[PDB]
Amino acid sequence: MSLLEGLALFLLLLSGVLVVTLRNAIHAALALILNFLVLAGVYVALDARFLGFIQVIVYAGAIVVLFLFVIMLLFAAQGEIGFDPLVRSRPLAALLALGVAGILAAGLWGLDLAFTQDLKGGLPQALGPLLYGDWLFVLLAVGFLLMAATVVAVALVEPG
Amino acid sequence: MTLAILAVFSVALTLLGFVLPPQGVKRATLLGLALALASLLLTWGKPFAFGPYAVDGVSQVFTLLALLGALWTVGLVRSGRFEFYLLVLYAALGMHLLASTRHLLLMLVALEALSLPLYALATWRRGQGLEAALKYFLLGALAAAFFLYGAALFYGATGSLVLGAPGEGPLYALALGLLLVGLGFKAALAPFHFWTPDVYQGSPTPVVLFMATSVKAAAFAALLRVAAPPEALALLVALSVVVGNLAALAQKEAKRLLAYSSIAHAGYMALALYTGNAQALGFYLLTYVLATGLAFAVLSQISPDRVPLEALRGLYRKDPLLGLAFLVAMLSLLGLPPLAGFWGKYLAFAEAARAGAWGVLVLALVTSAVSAYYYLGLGLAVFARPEETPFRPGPPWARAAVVAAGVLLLALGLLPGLVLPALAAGG
Amino acid sequence: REGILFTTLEKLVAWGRSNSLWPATFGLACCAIEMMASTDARNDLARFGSEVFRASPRQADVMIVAGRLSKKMAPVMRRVWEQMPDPKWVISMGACASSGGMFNNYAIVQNVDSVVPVDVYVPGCPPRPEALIYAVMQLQKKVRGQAYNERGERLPPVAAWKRTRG
Amino acid sequence: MTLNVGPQHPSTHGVLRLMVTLSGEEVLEVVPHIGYLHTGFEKTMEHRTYLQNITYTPRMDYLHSFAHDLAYALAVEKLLGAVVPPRAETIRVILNELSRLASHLVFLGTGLLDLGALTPFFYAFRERETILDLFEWVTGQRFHHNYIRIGGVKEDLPEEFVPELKKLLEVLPHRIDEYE
Amino acid sequence: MAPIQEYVGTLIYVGVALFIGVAALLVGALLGPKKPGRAKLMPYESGNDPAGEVKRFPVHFYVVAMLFILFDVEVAFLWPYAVSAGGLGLYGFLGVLAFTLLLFVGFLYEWWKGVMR
Amino acid sequence: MSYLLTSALLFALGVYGVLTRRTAILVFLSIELMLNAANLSLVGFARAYGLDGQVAALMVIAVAAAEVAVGLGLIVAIFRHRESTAVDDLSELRG
Amino acid sequence: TWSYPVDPYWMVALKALLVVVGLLTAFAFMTLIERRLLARFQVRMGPNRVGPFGLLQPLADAIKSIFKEDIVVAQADRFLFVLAPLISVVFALLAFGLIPFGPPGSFFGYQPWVINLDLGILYLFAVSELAVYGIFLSGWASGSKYSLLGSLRSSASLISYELGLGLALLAPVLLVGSLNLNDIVNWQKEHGWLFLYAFPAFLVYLIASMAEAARTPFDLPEAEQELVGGYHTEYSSIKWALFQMAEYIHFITASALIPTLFLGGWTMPVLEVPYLWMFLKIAFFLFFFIWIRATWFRLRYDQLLRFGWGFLFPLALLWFLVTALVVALDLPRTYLLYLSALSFLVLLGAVLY
Ligand SMILES: C/C=C(\C)[C@H](O)[C@H](C)/C=C(C)/C=C/C/C(C)=C/Cc1[nH]c(OC)c(OC)c(=O)c1C
Ligand code: SF4
Repeated sequence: MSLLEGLALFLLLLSGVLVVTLRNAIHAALALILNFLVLAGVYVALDARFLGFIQVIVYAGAIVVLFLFVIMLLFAAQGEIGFDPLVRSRPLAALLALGVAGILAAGLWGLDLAFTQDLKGGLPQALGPLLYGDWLFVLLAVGFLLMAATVVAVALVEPG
Repeated sequence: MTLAILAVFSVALTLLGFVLPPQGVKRATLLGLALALASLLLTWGKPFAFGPYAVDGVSQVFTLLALLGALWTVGLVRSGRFEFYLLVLYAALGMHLLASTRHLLLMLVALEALSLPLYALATWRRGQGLEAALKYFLLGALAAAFFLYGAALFYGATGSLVLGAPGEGPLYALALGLLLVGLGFKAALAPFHFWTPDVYQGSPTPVVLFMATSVKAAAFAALLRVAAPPEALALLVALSVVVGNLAALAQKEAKRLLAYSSIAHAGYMALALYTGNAQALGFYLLTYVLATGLAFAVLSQISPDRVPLEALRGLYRKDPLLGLAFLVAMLSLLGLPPLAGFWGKYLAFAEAARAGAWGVLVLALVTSAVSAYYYLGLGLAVFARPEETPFRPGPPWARAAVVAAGVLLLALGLLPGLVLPALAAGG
Repeated sequence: REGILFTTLEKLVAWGRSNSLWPATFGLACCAIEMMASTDARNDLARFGSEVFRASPRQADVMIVAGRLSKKMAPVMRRVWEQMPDPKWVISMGACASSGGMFNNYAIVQNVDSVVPVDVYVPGCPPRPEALIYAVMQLQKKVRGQAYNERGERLPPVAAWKRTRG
Repeated sequence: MTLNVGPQHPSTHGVLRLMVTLSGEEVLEVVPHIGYLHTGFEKTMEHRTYLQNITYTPRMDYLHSFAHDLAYALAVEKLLGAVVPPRAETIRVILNELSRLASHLVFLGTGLLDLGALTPFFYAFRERETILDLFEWVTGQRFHHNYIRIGGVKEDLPEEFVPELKKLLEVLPHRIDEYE
Repeated sequence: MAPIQEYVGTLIYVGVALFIGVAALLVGALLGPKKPGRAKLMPYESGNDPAGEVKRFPVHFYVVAMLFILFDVEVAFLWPYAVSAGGLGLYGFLGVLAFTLLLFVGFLYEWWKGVMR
Repeated sequence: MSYLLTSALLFALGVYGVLTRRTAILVFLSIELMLNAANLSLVGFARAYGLDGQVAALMVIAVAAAEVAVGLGLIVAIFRHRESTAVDDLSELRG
Repeated sequence: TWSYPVDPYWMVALKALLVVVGLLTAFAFMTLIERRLLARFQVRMGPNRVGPFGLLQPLADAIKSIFKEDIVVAQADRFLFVLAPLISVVFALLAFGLIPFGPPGSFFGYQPWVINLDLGILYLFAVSELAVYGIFLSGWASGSKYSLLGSLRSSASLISYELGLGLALLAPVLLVGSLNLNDIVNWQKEHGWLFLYAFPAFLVYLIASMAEAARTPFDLPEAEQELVGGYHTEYSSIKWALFQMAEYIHFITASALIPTLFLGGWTMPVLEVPYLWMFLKIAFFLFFFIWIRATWFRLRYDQLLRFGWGFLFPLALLWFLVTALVVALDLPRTYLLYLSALSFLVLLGAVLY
């Protein structure tokens, strides 16, 4: 825990700082892949194992691969082009960036929770009956949503 | 089994459009929407629930409203792309689930399922339409992130993600606020309204109709489930109504002005959130949906891309009945006797006073008095001198739709004691 | 670091380079077909270590100048020589490359030694594939430092080590 | 993608530069650039003996060379009125079709290798070497043979030539039929 | 389930593999003539512009990858049914089959419209 | 508890991005970071309140993938012809 | 890992180093033996040269690889150009310890494998994605779009058939119900050779493993014979050695996994000897894939994507649905023997028309 907890949280935080700070898009994306790998490791540390592996397979393996595909097809790596900088928009937004933490920190400040439950590892063997079961209706809704997103994007590009 | 109609017809048409002609696709979409609407009518007072899917008066009424709006906006769209209809069906289902569950995560899934297809529906290729699509998409994804963090803090306050939780102190308030963020964003409440002017100006007018009716209907339906505190409600209402009407005065274009007006109208609607009457809000949103569908059908018949105020003038000489219906809609949306908008507004104000919020109600009413300036500068213009103006005076389809909308509005204005009885359990 | 500074070290690295020589194709003319025939299924340059053939120049150490080097081809080959990593050797295959051959004209470089340092010359028109094998055995003993010319001089391992490339 | 498929690259046989205009995986249109092999036969041949030019003729189409040799020979023969002996002309057509087969063998090896697998380059090419042995028996040369002459041929066929030829004409048809 | 010790052994596997790889990189880098040339650093193929002046590459790869993220989400949903099935009975089979059929209907759409594009 | 504070910090960082990033795709990446911070908070509260948040976060990832696909399609649609994805060149729609 | 024991950490590191160096020497000698097998195929014979039997030429090749001026291309990225090969090798070497070479303790006491994770197939899937990551990353960092499009082809094709890998691996889990490799192998020990039950998915796995760098998409791509591929064309000393090493490591990893999952992972009905049968099946699938290397043409990666997408993956998911029917209804297992036997006889008898 704490030995690896602090280090993993530092890796996560620095990766996020990079992905929101770095102007080299490729560098931000790979920092974010590091973010997700450390995040899946932390998931394992949280007895949630299945979700971390899907996180790595889906997000890293598939999604941000497509991010990289687009930004290599469409260069777009250095966003620092076409500025209209609006200097005052940099700090104020950044200021707002901090604020949205504090209230959340306030919502979590002075909070204690019961972190003692027999998860037995977040294996899908037990997640199935929840997914297929209490969540099965949600599952069908989500699958329909995915199909609708496919058709929306296709008709959105659809040169003819 | 309305969900049955929606899902089956949608999935079937998905493939069937390849072999079936777009005219047949239109007729089939019409039949699917009409069958879902008939099923909704026949299930009056017949709750049907499986999981998070929970059909009550809220789901029933508000999804009826969404189906009416969808039917109307489909009747008008004639583009030679079948896809431009299928997505609407999808959206319908999503908004249904938005009202038909308390489950925050399924609420998010339905919110996305309704927000996506409209984005593509706003792509008439119009340079402002595409700008609207991108702004709408980014802001909607941000609001969905906010709603997700709210559901996370909800699960922090309780072991389940279904609304109705007991609720802790600051954690429960923060989760409620984070949910309210996205919900009011989709409800055009300030300070989360900013997408609305750009989107309503840029999006194709019929899509603007469909959005401003169904999206807001389902959003308020789900809002009734929230435990919205009075203070946050006060701030949202104040900002929403102030910004809406005040910025509306300065608009010279119909669609954007109506967007700010819809901000004001949602601010008025938010009063039922004080009590969650779900009857007053049902009636209010019925009136607003009808009037909005009528007015936006007029706007669509004029020009989908953009309709300025001056072009609207003289419509009476162009079409007398259409101008009269638009004026009646402007009056009903002003909240004037003896029209149903006044009954909905009165019901909301009564729920607010029952909640004991006084200065907020006073400010809302003063701003409503402000609204009459532009509401009249548009409604009465129907009689002005005809300028050269795009005028395609529709088929009898849209004419009869407008007629029935206006008649329903005025009838429920004179006799609200007919449908208002059946917004609760449904006697 | 350049394969030097210990008697065992340079002999061993020269061993490695000598028997691991990988050819880089430079097809110009009919010398190229008999260059290919040094690989066919009667006679393969696939035993000495040259089975695989990296067409990329960033991946092969031996360059076989096979054919008449037309002058419009000079900078290309020029760059190809610089677009090879530094441990590179250049074999001059055929008459047209080594000398002007029967095509003694405005159109052909009369010796590829003009643009790139020639390591080995091998006449023939076309040189029998086995003659190319003998040229590469000569190059084998060259990069080992086991090669001598007619005057008694002990040739250096790598040509293109004596030039101020630019 | 105004791409520069350069001379000799990527392993494009017949050194040549191509400026391929292309978007994606189709091929819109290729602008060629040639001359990277210009040797200047048409000039150098004006400075070599008529006998000497038979050395220059094969080195141009180094796959099907004997057609070049025969075309030049025939032109000169017509020019000065020479007679090709029927045995000599028969041997000439033999050499012509034999170089034609060598050309087709290398052609199919290079083609099949160019896209697909590397194997089919070997087998047929083995036979090519075998064919060359035949030439090596008669002309003493792999290719670029200076054999033909205006009146006829350089010298006679060895006694050992016909058996190798009959051996190849018997074994080859089954090979070709199996590839087919 | 599995003990966490195997996962720390996995981390050690990765750490030793990474260290050995970085060592191999150092070996490759240190052993070299190290005489760069301005042309040596040139991209490729005769002077400039191996590809050089080219416009953006086709969207077909984007379509494949977007398809792939969605269908890997699909397989992520299908795996929990793959493990625990008999306890889920005909109800579980029916849910997973309807799910797969919806997403494959979307796929049939993209197919009958096709992406050679 | 460190996990939940970490989720809050990562969400704040993703907001910092969405406010800061000029390019649509970098904004989109910041949004991804926001959603995954939320999912981390969900996993923490699932460890606390009994594992439901795992299936919750799975559904979250699926929904995110759908909206990402559609948003990338739209981003391509607008800035295939157009110059840099920077939103500042999109200001025709004004009050 | 319900019942499988755990060695101390130092033994884990010892075996990790042994597996790294073993895969090293393995792909080196496999380059040798593939050259000789190709030669045996293409009449031409191999290097009875500098060996004697050839088994010392790769050391000369490695000594060539070093000293070969590891070059940092200017006008190309300083960092990622160097970085990508390390990714491609690190995330390839691992995921081979999982392949069980024997029952527990059959490593003379301690562990045949290295790690026996509960979610093994997911580990394989994840680490498979990162190879493509490194491939197309290096394709980009080279800054010569000549190789960029090749790396794009690589990623497109491998990702398509890697999607197919999921629908392929779905089917057996329903029967097994466990995601530990040794359980599935013991399953094929008792009930017998899972492919007999699940033949069709095996094909779309095999084709995937043949599409995933074995050969015949042959739009992998390699620089030769086409628009040159990614992951090469700019690296000189060790980085190209790393790319070739990782590609061949994936080659033998798939060539070992195919008998491991579907067919008889070592665990033979006869003599139950731990290592030799697994190594021999590795060699068998390796020789079949090399046969294919020599014996079949290209697929252009567009018709290849169409083929995998429209035909392979629907077949895999449909087979998953049928196996799910059988498992959820659970009545027979002989139905599966009959069904897969029919499927293979269909795919076989349909040829000689
Ligand atoms: C797996 C495959 C490999 C490792 C390699 O790619 C194979 C082994 C390499 C080969 C075959 C060599 C190629 C050299 C070449 C392309 C020369 C140019 C050329 N070629 C011709 O065709 C023969 C010509 O005749 C019309 C020419 O005139 C000219 C100038
Ligand atoms: S030396 Fe002879 S075989 Fe070689 S290129 Fe010149 S003419 Fe052709």
